[PDB]
Amino acid sequence: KSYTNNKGKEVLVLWGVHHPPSVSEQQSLYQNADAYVSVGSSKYNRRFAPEIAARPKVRGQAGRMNYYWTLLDQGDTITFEATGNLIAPWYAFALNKGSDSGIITSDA
Amino acid sequence: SSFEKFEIFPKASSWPNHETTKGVTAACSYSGASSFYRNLLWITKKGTSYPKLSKSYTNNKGKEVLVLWGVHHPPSVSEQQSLYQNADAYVSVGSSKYNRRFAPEIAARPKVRGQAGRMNYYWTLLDQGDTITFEATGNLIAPWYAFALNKGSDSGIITSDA
Repeated sequence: KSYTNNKGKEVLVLWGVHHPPSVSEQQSLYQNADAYVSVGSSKYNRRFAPEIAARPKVRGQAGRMNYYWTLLDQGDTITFEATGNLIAPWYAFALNKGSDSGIITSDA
Repeated sequence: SSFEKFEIFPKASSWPNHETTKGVTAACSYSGASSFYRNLLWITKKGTSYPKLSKSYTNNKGKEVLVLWGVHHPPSVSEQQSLYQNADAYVSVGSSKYNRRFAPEIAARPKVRGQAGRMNYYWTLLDQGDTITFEATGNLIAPWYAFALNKGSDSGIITSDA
């Protein structure tokens, strides 16, 4: 699935890649023991493969998930192409400018 | 400031299926003979059979633990076949905040210290509580000692000849 922008502003796109802990779980969730996802644009290009391994539980889950983000430009497109693990984006953000901001940790 | 060296996986009991000894090379030669590192442990096979291994560890020392390991990869496919019986291999290390799968690579490259293979070394700080799991099918250089670390800042390294 692809997408082009036309907003005239940069678009901030997020996605994720799941990978289960057991081969039976991979078989159960996606029917395909081999898998990959692949993301392409003009200046971004990566192919991801899942990995299946045993690891201790956190929040009662043994799987893991990785999160990624990319700034598009005006004009240029983006293409997702996947066969086993895509956590597809469902909303995104169009960004303005105006500098000199930040993050504050305070309790006032 | 200071640490305490202890033994995570003892050589006698923790590896009952594989071959603990015969993991020795001539590039680490001590007193004329051949030897190997004193904190790591090469692992080979006990009778041309390499079962899949998985071993875990939790800490309880209340301090952070500094764990080292290594991944060997030979230069030739025959050497991979000879040392581990499995043309395909991987190791995998997991914890709460560390997660990586490694694959060996086999290629030709010039000799250094009369060896054509290579070996990569890795390290991780555990926390108090949290566990760690090694899981391997072809190339693990398992840890054999580790370190429990104290605090007390403002130290460093000096190169001097005084």
